[PDB]
Amino acid sequence: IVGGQECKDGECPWQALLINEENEGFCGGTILSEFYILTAAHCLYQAKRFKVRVGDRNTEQEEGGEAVHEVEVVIKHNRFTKETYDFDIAVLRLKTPITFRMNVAPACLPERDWAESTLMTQKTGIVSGFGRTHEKGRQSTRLKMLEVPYVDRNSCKLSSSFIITQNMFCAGYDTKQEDACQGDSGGPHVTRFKDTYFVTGIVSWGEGCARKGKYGIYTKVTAFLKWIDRSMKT
Amino acid sequence: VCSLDNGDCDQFCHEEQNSVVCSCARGYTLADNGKACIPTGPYPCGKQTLE
Ligand SMILES: CN(C)Cc1nccn1-c1ccc(-c2ccc3c(C(N)=O)nn(-c4ccc5onc(N)c5c4)c3c2F)c(F)c1
Repeated sequence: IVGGQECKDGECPWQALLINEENEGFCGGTILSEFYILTAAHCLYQAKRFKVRVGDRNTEQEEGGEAVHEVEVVIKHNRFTKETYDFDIAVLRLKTPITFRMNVAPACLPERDWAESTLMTQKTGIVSGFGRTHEKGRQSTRLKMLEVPYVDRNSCKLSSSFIITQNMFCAGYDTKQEDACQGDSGGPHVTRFKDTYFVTGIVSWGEGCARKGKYGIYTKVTAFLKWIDRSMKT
Repeated sequence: VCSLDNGDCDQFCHEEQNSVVCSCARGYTLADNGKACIPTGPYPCGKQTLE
């Protein structure tokens, strides 16, 4: 996360962190239930074998509330590809059930038609993660969150050097220096409606981080709502 | 009707037979008034957690 602010205690309870054998975080994720975590497909082969940590706000201090969970199954979308990063979505079923509590709770899964007409039309969404605070800097030990405006597809496709499928969407600013960055990938993009946050995107990619004329690219969750229900067994 | 104040629904709004029908996400129960969404557990999805 470049810019924005640190997440106040309990404000990003649905944030999940993918850890490698170095016990470090490389990609984020979003809690959907006790057994499920939503992430990005391109993260899966970015650590070979990994684990999911929840309820972590500070990676420096052992605080006293985190938790670790192993993945029992990896569900990568069949049409996923590294060339276009299209279908960059995946679900992870843990081996043991996440027990909800402070800083640990799931984001809501919304209904397709409604989400498209009402959540995607809101002015902004909320992105979070333990990603880089600068384009080529180091990751943040502190969990951050940033409010990013929705950008219409045409401006999106145009501002992009790469193809923007209908499975992705733009969010962020054109020149204002705020954006998601390496490390946030797979993390949550939720949208608030009447005090309830719903899952709306998955940090996917971007040409650099918060450059000019570029936005953050996210996996459009509304286009995979049925897929997710399937993946989680109804 | 869903296009004005979300058909007064707390969450999902749908126009059926020329009328509004509200619904809620798992973990919530549609209120008696057919509008509001009542959380059923202590850690309902979408709600920032308090101490
Ligand atoms: C070469 N490809 C195969 C071509 C291709 N075709 C389709 C898509 N791509 C494609 C393009 C660019 C990247 C890329 C490269 C570098 C970075 C960095 C860095 N800090 O150096 N940080 N991020 C980064 C991460 C997460 C982000 O979230 N929001 C953000 N702005 C944001 C930014 C990066 C990238 F996304 C990518 F991974 C895939």
